Amino acid sequence: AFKKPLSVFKGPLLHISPAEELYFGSTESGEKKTLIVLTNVTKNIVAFKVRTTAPEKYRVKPSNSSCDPGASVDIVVSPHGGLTVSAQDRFLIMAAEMEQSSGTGPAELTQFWKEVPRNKVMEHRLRCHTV
Repeated sequence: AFKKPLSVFKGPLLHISPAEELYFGSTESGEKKTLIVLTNVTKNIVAFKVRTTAPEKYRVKPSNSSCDPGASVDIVVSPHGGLTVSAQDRFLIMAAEMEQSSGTGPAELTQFWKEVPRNKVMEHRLRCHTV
């Protein structure tokens, strides 16, 4: 509920917190987690996907979804039990703006990503800080 304050990267479609570096903290059960917050600063829905250099290592929720105009979405990232964060581990936020009144169900998002020209796709990288 209460979270550490985060820096901000201002992209054209999204503001992203933190701006560049992900720090992990412990939960009540001792598990390590970090938070990414995306804020859609456009007038239309923005579709987004989260990718990583270590796809077997992290739970990422949500990772393929959409953000409403003016709204924020929390993305929770945590290494699987027994795995430890490396400074080599990076995340990629990919995002693109949809049309007015676009649907955002899974099939609709899949079709959108097939159509969107690469030049319209915003990308921003984040890097893990060791624990």
